[PDB]
Amino acid sequence: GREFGNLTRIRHVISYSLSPLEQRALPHVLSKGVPNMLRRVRESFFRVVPQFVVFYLLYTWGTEEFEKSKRKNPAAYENDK
Amino acid sequence: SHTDVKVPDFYDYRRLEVLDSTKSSRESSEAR
Amino acid sequence: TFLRWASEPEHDHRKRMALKMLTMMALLIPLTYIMKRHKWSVLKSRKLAYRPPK
Amino acid sequence: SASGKWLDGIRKWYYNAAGFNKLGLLRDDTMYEDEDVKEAIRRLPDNLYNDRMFRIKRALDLNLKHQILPKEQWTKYEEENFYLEPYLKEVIRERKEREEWAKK
Amino acid sequence: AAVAFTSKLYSLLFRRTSTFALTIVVGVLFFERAFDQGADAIYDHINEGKLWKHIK
Amino acid sequence: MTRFLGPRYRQLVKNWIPTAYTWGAVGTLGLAWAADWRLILDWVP
Amino acid sequence: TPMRKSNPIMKMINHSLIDLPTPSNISMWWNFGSLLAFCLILQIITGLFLAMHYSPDTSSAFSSIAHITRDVNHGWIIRYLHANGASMFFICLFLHVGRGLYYGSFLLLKTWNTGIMLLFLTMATAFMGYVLPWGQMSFWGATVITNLLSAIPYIGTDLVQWIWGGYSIGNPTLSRFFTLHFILPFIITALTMVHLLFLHETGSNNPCGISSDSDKIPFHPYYTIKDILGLVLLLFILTTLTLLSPNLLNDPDNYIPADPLNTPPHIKPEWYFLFAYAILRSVPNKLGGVLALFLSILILSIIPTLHNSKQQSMMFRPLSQFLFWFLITTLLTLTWIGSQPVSQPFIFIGQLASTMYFTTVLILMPLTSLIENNLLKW
Amino acid sequence: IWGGYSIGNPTLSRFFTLHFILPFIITALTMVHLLFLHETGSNNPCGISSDSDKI
Ligand SMILES: CCCCCCCCCCCCCCCCCC(=O)OC[C@H](COP(=O)([O-])OCC(O)COP(=O)([O-])OC[C@@H](COC(=O)CCCCCCCCCCCCCCCCC)OC(=O)CCCCCCCCCCCCCCCCC)OC(=O)CCCCCCCCCCCCCCCCC
Ligand SMILES: CCCCCCCCCCCCCCCCCC(=O)OC[C@H](COP(=O)([O-])OCC[N+](C)(C)C)OC(=O)CCCCCCCCCCCCCCCCC
Ligand SMILES: CCCCCCCC/C=C/CCCCCCCC(=O)OC[C@H](COP(=O)(O)OCCN)OC(=O)CCCCCCC/C=C/CCCCCCCC
Ligand SMILES: CCCCCCCC/C=C/CCCCCCCC(=O)OC[C@H](COP(=O)(O)OCCN)OC(=O)CCCCCCC/C=C/CCCCCCCC
Ligand code: HEM
Ligand code: HEM
Ligand SMILES: O=C1C(=C2CCC(c3ccc(Cl)cc3)CC2)C(O)=C(O)c2ccccc21
Ligand SMILES: O=C1C(O)=C([C@H]2CC[C@H](c3ccc(Cl)cc3)CC2)C(=O)c2ccccc21
Ligand SMILES: [Zn+2]
Repeated sequence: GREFGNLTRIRHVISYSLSPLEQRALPHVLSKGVPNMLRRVRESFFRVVPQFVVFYLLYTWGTEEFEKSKRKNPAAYENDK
Repeated sequence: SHTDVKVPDFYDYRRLEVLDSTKSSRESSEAR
Repeated sequence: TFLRWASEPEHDHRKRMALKMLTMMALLIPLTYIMKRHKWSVLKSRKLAYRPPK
Repeated sequence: SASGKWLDGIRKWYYNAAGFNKLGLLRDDTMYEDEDVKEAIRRLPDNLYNDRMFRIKRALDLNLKHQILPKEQWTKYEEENFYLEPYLKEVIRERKEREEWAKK
Repeated sequence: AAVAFTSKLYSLLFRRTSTFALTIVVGVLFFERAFDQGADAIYDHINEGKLWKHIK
Repeated sequence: MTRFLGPRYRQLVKNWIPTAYTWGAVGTLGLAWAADWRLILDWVP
Repeated sequence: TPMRKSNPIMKMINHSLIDLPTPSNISMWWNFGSLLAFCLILQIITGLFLAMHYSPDTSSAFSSIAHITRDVNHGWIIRYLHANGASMFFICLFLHVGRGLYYGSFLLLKTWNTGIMLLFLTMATAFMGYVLPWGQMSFWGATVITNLLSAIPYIGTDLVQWIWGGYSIGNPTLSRFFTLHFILPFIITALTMVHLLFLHETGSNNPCGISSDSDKIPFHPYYTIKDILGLVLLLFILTTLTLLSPNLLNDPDNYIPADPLNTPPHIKPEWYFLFAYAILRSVPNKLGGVLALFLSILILSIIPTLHNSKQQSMMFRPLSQFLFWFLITTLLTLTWIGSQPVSQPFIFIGQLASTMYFTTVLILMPLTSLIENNLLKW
Repeated sequence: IWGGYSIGNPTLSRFFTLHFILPFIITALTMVHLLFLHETGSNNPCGISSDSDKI
């Protein structure tokens, strides 16, 4: 079936490659890779983060409320006698 | 036709172990 | 302290053994990463061109 | 009326947010190849077919290299070409006609 | 020209697959012992006074 | 779908109704016979 | 020809993982299937060993595990490995599902359906292993899960009593749990092979959602070394969890043996289940609760049917992405609610989270897809 | 293999685990067996080629 002899039909594309032993494995990290990671974080920040911030607010609120609910109310004894 | 062919330059990627050229080719190969 | 020991005798030997095999598994990460980078450099530096007769 | 300029404004915003232009790609490049789309691609003339194939390979190479084109080379919203739409409309008409025959 | 270390290493040991394999078994024999001894030393040293080997 | 609304499909369904309720009878009686379902089998003489 | 292609067994291996054409551009999210397989293998091995020391009897189960962890040489670490491997297994499983939801790989229908089957099987297996120690939590977990079939209106109670083998949970039920827990993993293995058979007829989808037949590379050497790297990382994490912090996920209430007369005041299942538990807790009706419990997972089967977009992947679809991450946070919320007592704030929050989960899958995503289509002018 | 100085309780559980697992290995190998068979087809009583009279 699917085999490297007849996958698709292409015309007029040229490629060039070096061998691994001719070139470096980690050529430019701090001059190219770091800024690229930075933009890659920039492009997705506001699509992911705010939902989790909202989750954090909800969690803390619900915890606080549950913990208030367990403390004794002075009006339950002071009001009528 | 083809005769206009030329591989683009790869200078950024190549190892310094061949750029510091004071050693025969095949001995370099061996070191790498 | 005695109840701690009664609940978990493997304590000391466990920590002893952690030092070793964690050192090893930590060492193996960068080595295999280097091997990966070596095999993938062929594609990472590849250059294309389009030359139709036009 | 103004409503046209307003709708076109939001449409341009959505287009820049999508970001396939950063890879050098046209909108019609990004369709999923269902049955009708494959038949429309079969009908293209050679020049359009070859241009499409190279554009797509180039985007794939960039994605491999976690990179994008220079800003100067991004596809602009005001000068794009919907080269595949016409053929697709014809394919869909033909299928609709056959369906409608099949219920009589 | 320049008899360099990694080139000697390639030509003597790594060029032939059998000898590469032999090199590997020989290296592991000695690595194992050195590595064990170092680790045990460190461990013993972190908690002197608390192990029954010495309290004995 | 919206495709299968039309005359041919109505005719085609009518063609297969009887076979459908016959297979229904087969399945129902078989289930009952297999699980000794008294709710149905107590009415069999 | 090379021997690589001389013979059916060898040629199937070759078409599977030597000369298979893979996309050049797939990312780390595609490593988690191989890690799943690794985890299955680890579980089977460590289980076959444990099996030879465990006792499927209610008067010695607990003490057999004590024996394993105290007297068997390095038995404690084998126990630790089994228990932590299950956790890793589910981590990988969840991430594996999520990928496919994001990148539109559910359009491979056969692979997707066999995946749903596998999810169900793995969950059954994990639960039937969780009751074998016969601690205080194990017992009541068994009880609840086997009472679930009482909700079937006409035949339910009889089903419960036929699974118990008696008037109540007891010795005859534990051997059933153990036989089933023994046999299921191998059915999982076979179905995994079918799963991959189905996959290799089309090949892998990729992040861009467009056809990759112009840039296919062979599986070997590229993805071989890539997956080996992934495995090394998984082993580092697993070792640190096993040796440096073994009690991180552990539950004290399962170190008390079973007592049929007392349920403990605070009830909590294993973490990978909490969310279902929350869903089950949220409906004030028995039958409705169980129905929701099962629909929560069965709903994945109609995602392919509700797909309206012209594009396959969310990579180029921002509104879609926003909704995706909101859904993930709803699931986190259900997990958190599952940990808390059944008290009023958490009751109300859980009900909202459940309604929003189903709402989002069934309504909001389809409609955002239509809006998106209109914004691109098709 | 005994797990001790003699035949005893630790050996019986080993017998039982192995007896549980082997039949399924047998099943898988049976499938391989038939896979191998169907590449050639069945021999017959006469020992001569039957490709002129296959049903
Ligand atoms: C005592 C225990 C000790 C434990 C020690 C543990 C040590 C672990 C060491 C691990 C080392 C791993 C090395 C891997 C090398 C692999 C190389 C490779 O090829 O990688 C490719 C892979 C990416 O693959 P890809 O092909 O790009 O595809 C991915 C996407 O498709 C690409 O899509 P994209 O391009 O769109 O994405 C861009 C961007 C997307 O960005 C975003 O989405 C935005 C993010 C914004 C974040 C902002 C900050 C946070 C939020 C703040 C918001 C504001 C709050 C305001 C609040 C207000 C309140 C009022 O994403 C990134 O760039 C992500 C990069 C970082 C990845 C981090 C991975 C973490 C792993 C953690 C493991 C934990 C378990 C350890 C074991 C524990 C045992 C107990 O990863 C990388 O490229 C990064 C490699 C480096 C990772 C280093 C991770 C170190 C973690 C250390 C943890 C130590 C603490 C543990 C705590 C435990 C607690 C229990
Ligand atoms: C879930 C549990 C409960 C399930 C209960 C099942 C209920 C339904 C049972 C139906 C039984 C009869 C079906 C006959 C169908 C024949 C179709 C066919 O092709 O026939 C012609 C074929 C071929 O015949 P032929 O080729 O000579 O000619 C046929 C041509 N025509 C039709 C024109 C005449 O005959 C067969 O070879 C059919 C063999 C069928 C064997 C069935 C064995 C019984 C299995 C079910 C009973 C046991 C249930 C146990 C439950 C226990 C619960 C605790
Ligand atoms: C006594 C102590 C133990 C001693 C152990 C000694 C052995 C050590 C390990 C040796 C590993 C094997 C290395 C050599 C393998 C050679 C394989 C070979 O020649 O076959 C290659 C060739 C490749 O096929 P094509 O692609 O068609 O080739 C066409 C080329 N144009 O043939 C094949 O297909 C592969 C055949 C593999 C045969 C492997 C034989 C293995 C023998 C192992 C013996 C172990 C004995 C252990 C004894 C223990 C004590 C009782
Ligand atoms: C022991 C306790 C365990 C608790 C549970 C653990 C599992 C759940 C973990 C939840 C948090 C996961 C965070 C993962 C990192 C997210 C990084 C991120 O936002 O990056 C966005 C970045 C954007 O890239 P692109 O759109 O492709 O374009 C870039 C190329 N130009 O990457 C992505 O969006 C890829 C998203 C892939 C899917 C991720 C799925 C994560 C959650 C999955 C599990 C959730 C539960 C199960 C869900 C399904 C239930 C039916
Ligand atoms: C034991 C459980 C499972 C195992 C061992 C397993 C194994 C695998 C493997 C090895 C792959 C290869 C590609 C990859 O790693 O991404 C894969 C792909 C896939 N799996 Fe599974 N899987 C399991 C469960 C699931 C589940 C639960 C689902 C969905 C609900 C699923 C759906 C898919 C899909 C759709 C693909 C192909 C998607 C693509 O290539 O884009 N699988 N699986
Ligand atoms: C997908 C594969 C498997 C999963 C997810 C799984 C899961 C589990 C879990 C969660 C436990 C309880 C852990 C604990 O109590 O700390 C367990 C226990 C057990 N499992 Fe596995 N298991 C798998 C495969 C197997 C296999 C193939 C066997 C074969 C005999 C096996 C034998 C056992 C035994 C004997 C126990 C009880 C021992 C103990 O609790 O430590 N398991 N399993
Ligand atoms: O990891 C695989 C993979 C497979 C590799 C070999 C694995 C494996 C697991 C266990 C054993 Cl004993 C042997 C091989 C199973 C998964 C497979 O079939 C794919 O098609 C695929 C596609 C893209 C990315 C990764 C993969
Ligand atoms: O009350 C419960 C309870 O409700 C469950 C539940 C959790 C969800 C399970 C579940 C069933 C089916 C699926 Cl598809 C997923 C999870 C069933 C058991 C437990 O696991 C449990 C464990 C120990 C003590 C009490 C309990
Ligand atoms: Zn040890």
